[PDB]
Amino acid sequence: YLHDTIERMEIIRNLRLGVFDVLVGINLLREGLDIPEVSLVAILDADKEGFLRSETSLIQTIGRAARNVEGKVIMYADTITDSMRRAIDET
DNA sequence: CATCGTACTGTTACGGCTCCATCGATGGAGCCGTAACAGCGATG
Repeated sequence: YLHDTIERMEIIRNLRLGVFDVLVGINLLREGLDIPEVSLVAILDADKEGFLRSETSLIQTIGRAARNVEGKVIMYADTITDSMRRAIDET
């Protein structure tokens, strides 16, 4: 779980070393937070409107899972929006 | 939450400078007391 960059690099190193298997963050847009071993990312309450749920933010979060050869992105939402439709079409 | 702005203020260690408190003895000479040394006449 992530609550500055000083702790960010330590958390990234711990995740790479296998000390932690999963990571949870309130704002998943900090620079350098991507990892090459991540193969699955989930979006929770994506249907709720918010800045972090915009089309550009969704594309940015989806692009983090492209590092893995078999990386995939899953979504947990019962509703769709125009921004979601555009993001899925582009992907 | 990251980014930006024409050499910043106040309080402590450490080395160098300066002022202030606090702290009988030995040899020479004179004197006294004691020990030591020198220094008529009559007869056979």
